[PDB]
Amino acid sequence: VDVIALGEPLIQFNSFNPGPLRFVNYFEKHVAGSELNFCIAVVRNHLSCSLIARVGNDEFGKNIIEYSRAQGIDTSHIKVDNESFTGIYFIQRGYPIPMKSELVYYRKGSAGSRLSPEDINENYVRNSRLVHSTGITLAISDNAKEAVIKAFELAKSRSLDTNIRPKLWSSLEKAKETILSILKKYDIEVLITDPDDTKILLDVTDPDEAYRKYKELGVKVLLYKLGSKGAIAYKDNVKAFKDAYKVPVEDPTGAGDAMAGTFVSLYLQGKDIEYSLAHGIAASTLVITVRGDNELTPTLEDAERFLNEFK
Amino acid sequence: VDVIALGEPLIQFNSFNPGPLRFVNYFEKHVAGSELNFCIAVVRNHLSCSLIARVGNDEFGKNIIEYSRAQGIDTSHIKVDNESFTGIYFIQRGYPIPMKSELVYYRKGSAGSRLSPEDINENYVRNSRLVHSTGITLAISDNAKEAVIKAFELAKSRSLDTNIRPKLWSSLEKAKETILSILKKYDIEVLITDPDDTKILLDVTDPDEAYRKYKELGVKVLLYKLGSKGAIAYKDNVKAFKDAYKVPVEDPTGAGDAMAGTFVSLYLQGKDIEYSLAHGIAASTLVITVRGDNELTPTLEDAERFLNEFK
Amino acid sequence: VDVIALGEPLIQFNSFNPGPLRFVNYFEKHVAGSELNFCIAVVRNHLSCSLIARVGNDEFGKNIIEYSRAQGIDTSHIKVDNESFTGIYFIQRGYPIPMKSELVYYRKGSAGSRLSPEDINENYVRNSRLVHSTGITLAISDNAKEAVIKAFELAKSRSLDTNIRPKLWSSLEKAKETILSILKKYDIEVLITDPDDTKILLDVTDPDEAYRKYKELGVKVLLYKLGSKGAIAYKDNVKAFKDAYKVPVEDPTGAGDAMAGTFVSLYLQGKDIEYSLAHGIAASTLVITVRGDNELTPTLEDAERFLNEFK
Amino acid sequence: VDVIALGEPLIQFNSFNPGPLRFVNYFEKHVAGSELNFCIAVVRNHLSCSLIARVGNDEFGKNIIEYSRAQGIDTSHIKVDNESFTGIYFIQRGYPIPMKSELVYYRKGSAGSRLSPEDINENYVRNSRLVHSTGITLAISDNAKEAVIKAFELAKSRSLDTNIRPKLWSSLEKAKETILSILKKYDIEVLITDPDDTKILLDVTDPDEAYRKYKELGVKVLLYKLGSKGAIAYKDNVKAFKDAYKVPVEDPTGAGDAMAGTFVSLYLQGKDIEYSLAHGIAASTLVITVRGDNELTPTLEDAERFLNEFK
Amino acid sequence: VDVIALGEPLIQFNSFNPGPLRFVNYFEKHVAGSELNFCIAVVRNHLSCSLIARVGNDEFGKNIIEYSRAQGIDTSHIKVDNESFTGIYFIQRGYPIPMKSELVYYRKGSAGSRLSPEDINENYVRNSRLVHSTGITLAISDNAKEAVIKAFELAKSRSLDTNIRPKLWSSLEKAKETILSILKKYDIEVLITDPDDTKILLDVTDPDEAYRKYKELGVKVLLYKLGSKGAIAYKDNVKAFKDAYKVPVEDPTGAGDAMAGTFVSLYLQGKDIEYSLAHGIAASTLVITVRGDNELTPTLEDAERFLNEFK
Amino acid sequence: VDVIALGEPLIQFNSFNPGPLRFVNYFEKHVAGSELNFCIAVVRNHLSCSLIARVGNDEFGKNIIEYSRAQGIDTSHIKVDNESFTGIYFIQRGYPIPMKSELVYYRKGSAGSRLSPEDINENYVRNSRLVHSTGITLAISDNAKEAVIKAFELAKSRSLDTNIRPKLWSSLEKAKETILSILKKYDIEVLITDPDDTKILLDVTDPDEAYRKYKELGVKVLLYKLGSKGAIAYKDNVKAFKDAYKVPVEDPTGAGDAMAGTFVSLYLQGKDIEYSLAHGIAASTLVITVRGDNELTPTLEDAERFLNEFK
Repeated sequence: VDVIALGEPLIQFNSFNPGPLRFVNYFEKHVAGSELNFCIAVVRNHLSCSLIARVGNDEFGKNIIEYSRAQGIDTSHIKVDNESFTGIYFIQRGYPIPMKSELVYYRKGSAGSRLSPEDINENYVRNSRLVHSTGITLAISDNAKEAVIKAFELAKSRSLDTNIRPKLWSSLEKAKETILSILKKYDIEVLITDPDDTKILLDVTDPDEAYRKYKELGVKVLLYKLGSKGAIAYKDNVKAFKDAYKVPVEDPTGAGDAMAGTFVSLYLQGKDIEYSLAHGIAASTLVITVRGDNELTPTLEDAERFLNEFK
Repeated sequence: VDVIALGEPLIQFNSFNPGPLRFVNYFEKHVAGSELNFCIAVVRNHLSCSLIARVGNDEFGKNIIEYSRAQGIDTSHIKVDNESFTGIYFIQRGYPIPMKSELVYYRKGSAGSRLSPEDINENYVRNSRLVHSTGITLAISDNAKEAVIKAFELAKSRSLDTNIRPKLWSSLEKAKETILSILKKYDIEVLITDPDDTKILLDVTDPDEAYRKYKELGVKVLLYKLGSKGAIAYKDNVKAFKDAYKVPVEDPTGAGDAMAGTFVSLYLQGKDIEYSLAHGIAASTLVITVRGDNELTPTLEDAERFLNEFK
Repeated sequence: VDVIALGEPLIQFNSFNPGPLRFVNYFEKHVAGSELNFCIAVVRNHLSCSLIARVGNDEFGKNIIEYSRAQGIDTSHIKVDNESFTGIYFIQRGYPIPMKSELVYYRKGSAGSRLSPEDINENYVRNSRLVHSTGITLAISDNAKEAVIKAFELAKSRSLDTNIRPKLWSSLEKAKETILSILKKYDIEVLITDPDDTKILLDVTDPDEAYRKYKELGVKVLLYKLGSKGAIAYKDNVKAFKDAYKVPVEDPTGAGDAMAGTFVSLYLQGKDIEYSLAHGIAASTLVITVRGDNELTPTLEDAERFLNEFK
Repeated sequence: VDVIALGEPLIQFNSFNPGPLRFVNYFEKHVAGSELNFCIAVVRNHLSCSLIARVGNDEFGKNIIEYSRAQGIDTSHIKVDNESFTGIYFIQRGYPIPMKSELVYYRKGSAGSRLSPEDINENYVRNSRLVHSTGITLAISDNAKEAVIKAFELAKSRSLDTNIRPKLWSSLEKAKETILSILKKYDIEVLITDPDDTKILLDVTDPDEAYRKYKELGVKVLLYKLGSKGAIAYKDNVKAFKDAYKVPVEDPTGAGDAMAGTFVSLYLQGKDIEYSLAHGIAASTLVITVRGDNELTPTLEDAERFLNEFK
Repeated sequence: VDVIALGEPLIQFNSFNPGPLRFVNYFEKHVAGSELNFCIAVVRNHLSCSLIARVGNDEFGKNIIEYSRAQGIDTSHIKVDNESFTGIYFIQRGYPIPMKSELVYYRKGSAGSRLSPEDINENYVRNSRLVHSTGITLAISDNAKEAVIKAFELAKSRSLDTNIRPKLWSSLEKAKETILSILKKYDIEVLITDPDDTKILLDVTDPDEAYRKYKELGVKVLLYKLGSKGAIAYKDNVKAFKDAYKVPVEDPTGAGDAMAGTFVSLYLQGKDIEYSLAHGIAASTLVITVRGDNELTPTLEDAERFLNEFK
Repeated sequence: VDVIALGEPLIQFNSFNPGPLRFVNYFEKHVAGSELNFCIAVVRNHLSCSLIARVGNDEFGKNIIEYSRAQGIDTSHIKVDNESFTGIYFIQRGYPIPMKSELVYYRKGSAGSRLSPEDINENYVRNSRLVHSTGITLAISDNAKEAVIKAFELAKSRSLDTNIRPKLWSSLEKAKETILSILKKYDIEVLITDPDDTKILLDVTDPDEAYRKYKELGVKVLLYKLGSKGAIAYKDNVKAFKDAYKVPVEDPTGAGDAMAGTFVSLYLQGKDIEYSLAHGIAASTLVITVRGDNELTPTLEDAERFLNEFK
């Protein structure tokens, strides 16, 4: 496989309409989770991609496997764990901030949080081009963190999305120490991050200065996500910026994962960072127009149509 | 009780999609009515609020009372009237004017229209901090109008939303004479109005001139709603303006009630007009994004988050 | 025209699910009204049919005329009345009695209740083969009852469905008096009734005895509805019985009208009572399987298929 | 308050259609939980009823409080616990057994499982007529079990539903020991149970013999639920049996709680066990016709209509 | 009749949400077809309009005739053809280009494609004021194209919408040849077109130059659609421009037909090009806010309201 | 592979509610087609199953392949054909025959109809345990028929479901001659049929006599479907019968495919005809309770639970 990702796939329940969850009567089910969304983007851009994860021995774990198979993700290393349940979350949409979403997790002690070094096979990982994980996987348990540290030991090249979700950590100081340890121990081929995470990790906001400090930490390429203001990619002395597009927002959840998987998979195929960035932006624009996170992540050719035709 | 509101609560039937009602196949039920929406906003800002009203002895009247109880409204004075039915209305959305709604009422001779001076106990009304009603209550019947005049005599302080709904009156001249008469008779702590109503009452639309005239009529605080152009509040020699926010409109119905009840309730607890105004606009912004009038009216704390975070 | 029916067409709102209306959140709209449902069955059996009625100058009245025109009913005598509104009703399904429907009307002083003798043209009525109405039209106002009396005086032949809805009458004695009076003044070529109505009109429930007593009042054909125990038709001392079919009941409202319009239009065309009865039973069976009253009313050829194939 | 119940209220998510959850795209939200359903039945039969429970400081906990308030349950002793989350469950309907349901819980370490003796106020409990709880509350944590043991120490009279849900216990032997300890320590005024539980607790099936053995344990009245075969009530030398009714089943979850709360609240008002049983059966018939557990639980008067009119 | 249109009416299936069709689970049905949409606008502006077409002897063909009859279109020349089926299409919305729709047709060899010169009666056509068709009808088969040629030879006056749908033609050259040929043979009183079609037909996109070239081909009035930049109408060296309104786009399909039918029916009635253009813009604005093509097409009086009140 | 099936997979559009399609507004999409449904049942009983088929190069063809992959079907021989489209059909439910469905096809000249002998590789087919097809595949085109005859020559063993769909054939005589010719040419391990087909093929309906005749034709096991009267299986001198279960019917479409694929797959793995039959009926019972054909086809273990528990 070209790309191996480590994480916890989840079931997402989205309210049918905006508003506090206590007034929501209906919920639509989607398959999501940060690294799963990312894998969908990698496979849409025509690389093979394997998710290493656990699911519970239950309907929702089967849902995750079948969905992933349907979408062309290698599912051989999604292990069923009879010892716990498949994690899920709910999205509260547009309240109290319109066009934004808030996640309510039911995932503590889930089968996905039991991901562990035992699941990481030396030979398997060495025969891939790139290993990806995120700060979510580093947060969910000590053994998921140690799975990432092992997989990153064995990898030929690594990507990391900082993705700090404060609800998943005991403190921001714990998040910071955990993530910086990773950056200090390993070279990172593509780091994906944003102003909020970078303020916690480096205490800087300016993207030019963020790249200078991340580069010191061993990062080669930085994808710096600015949301409604676009995104910036850095590599060596190239800086590429691409503005966001205006579209009606249904749910922005997972937009960042679509952008990151698209960017990384194109970068891996030898596309330059300007092309990979513009495609990451096309992908993150399409997925926000619907409740689900990854159904609208474009293939390479569809993102090229979007880029040539939409304004 | 902090606030007493007098009015006719109603069941609202909202079209599932925009267009002329003859093409609408599905309707979503909401509990609404202008003073009910107002009371929901009062209790969201942490004041006690009692609605004095009648409902029919039917499922829709039980719906109104249970929903109000759920939301922390004091329902001790919503009385069940066996002689008549609970009034309802339908909303036609987006036709012939996009992003606007038209109401089709089935409330002639309803239970709520039977609200009368006998429902207004002198000691109960004296033991409240403020009494609120609207031009809709002044229109629904002569006895409901007299209930309002009686409650206003008895109140420590008063608020009035002029809310002229031409379909509820025999003529605009009648509307004008009825509301002007109430304004001349009483000091009004907070008057809520808009250009359309003020053109009828005062033959002016310029906000500064409307304030000048309402002030001589004994209005202390004026809230002047300009819809997509925002809103203005005046008190003494101070004027606050906040513009509207751009959000996708599902249904604006009840948005002025969310603004009024939020403004009045915060003003009553000592907040300045700028704060009460900005929270008013936040409340009105949230509710227009969904079908239904009051589910998304924010608490004081949620409206602060909205004002701090939404751009 | 072959058949003229006099009545008040209405908009019906159905819940999706059983239960008390205060817990129902969504309603589905259907065009209905007992005589409108009857006319749909007449035209499905290939006779021309004109409904004499009023509707309001409002979207629901336009919905009724457009819907009737869609289904082949002559709408040239459905009058728009700008002085009042189109009546409507809600159905509460399965509570507190499973598989039974209860109607909640908003029709008082409606446009339809203003049907009057002025709306009945002597020449137009004398040119039809048969005039039909029901005890609902007799109940809605004194002027509607007078419209029926006038149309029956002019008619070549008549049909009447007793359809006593106690909620529509000041007393059962009033319903009894009014319906008996029509039976004493006119020959009735087809009377449609049931044990509940007949117990009121005659103090009889036994079908054979009901025929004898109605035949003594000048009724030629009796159609006697036994719901889940089938129906029986009588003409000239000959009885025809057809058993009901077992299907899941979604909503029985209007199933009698489908049966009546089907039976009468076939009878008028020269079909025997056995054939017309079996077709009426087919029509009632299909209608009760869905929430609408008349969309599933079969054409003559589809009812023959039902009878030849369904068991 | 007449009745105090101890338990964990929950949010229920029901699939819109039958089938394995991995193929379900939509879920409808209801407020449920065994003792909450029971309280709804008590309040419908006109006794006051207090639920002692915890909910999390989250949208779903608020939902539970507001719903309960709407329905007339005393909510003063539903405590918000900021330390954990409100439990929820999903219902898989009609697969692999048609017309049956299976529950998938997300409730471990929930705020409801933290119910504890500290929540049980000596004075409060002594001033009620009856304390109810179930084998579910005894299973969810050691401290919820000790809350029940304390509340049962202080009670004037007690009801217990055995309700053994094997998924909630480490073994059936643990369930048996826990429940029998309760029966051995305390007199039980009404025990509610069924063949499955009684086989675990007493190793008997025959209901006549079940009553003989339960009576030895201090039980006064036994309600013995037989599902599709009806139910039996025993008191002293009275045995009452009432057959089930045939209705279309949408979801039987909570039917047993409707029957138990109805039975117990009527028994408390001095109705004999034949009347209380027939009403329990009417209540359990209505709730199975819809997805939710308690919206259709009848009041006393509605259950009397059902009993006199339905067959 | 005032207006005769020749075309193929169709059933449209819309997804609820953006995205590729393979992830859409629910489709909403609408009756549509470019000339049917045009006829609805003609009748909304109070002229009589007859659609000459074929449909299949199937439920979808009956849906088309009943729907057309509901809306006031003369359906006497919508022929049922038992040799083939009613054509349909699906719309894929917002993917890969947000706010754009793509049609997926199932119409090959349909009943509608068998429209032929035999269906065109000399006397009937000579009795109308104007005949309309589009480049879609020219594309569907050689016999449909010959039907248009015959109707145009007989017509008192003509309207044509170029509406080039490349998927319906063997080549763009074929579309160009066929449409130019019609323009060379006949005077056209109203040509409706846009920059994409005009670039093909004339190698011009500039509106003023388009008018000059079309005027040289015998076109009297040019209506030139610029989508989000408005529309322009030309007659006798006079230009009228009307800017578009900003509304959320649900589905633009058929918005051109609403504009064209509205513009042409007003023009025919003696309205000037400025008034007819502003009304056409009102009609297109309303249609694009919903999934259907023609339900929101306004009457003349509602379009005047839109123009006087909407900003 | 254990089983190879030859056929045309299709997209099914199921009406959201019963009735004539002209009144249906919403359609739910399912992936179906008789041999696809069959293959789902094979892989649910733990045998590998490959479908040989063509789909179009369109969204609906990608839908079919992804869904099949999700469900564990080997999709290596579902080939994408750019020359044509993926066939679809609509289901009209409950009209004119309650609890039955009618299919309206849009599949003439589809990609799937282009299945041909060139798709059938001799070595691939020889390396499977059994080949299955149906009378539908024999009907869709001459080349698809020849694909089946070629695959059957090559197979180690064969199964055939006669499945005569009169709408897919030029005459019943053609159906008869085509299927009889296949039966005379080949031994058939399992023939699945029913009275309607057997009356056409053999001019008998008596199950024992049908077995006698099919046995001389070289059929080893006969599965004879009697619908609501259950089903019979025969092998040698043994006959098993299982009656149907009473469940609410949503859509019976595909129920015979669930039965056939379940029976064949269990029979192939050594289960006796009683076991294969009872599991067949369980599968068919589950699927008729929902719209959609194959989602509720049980695994071997779930069907055992059904047989052990459902009464």
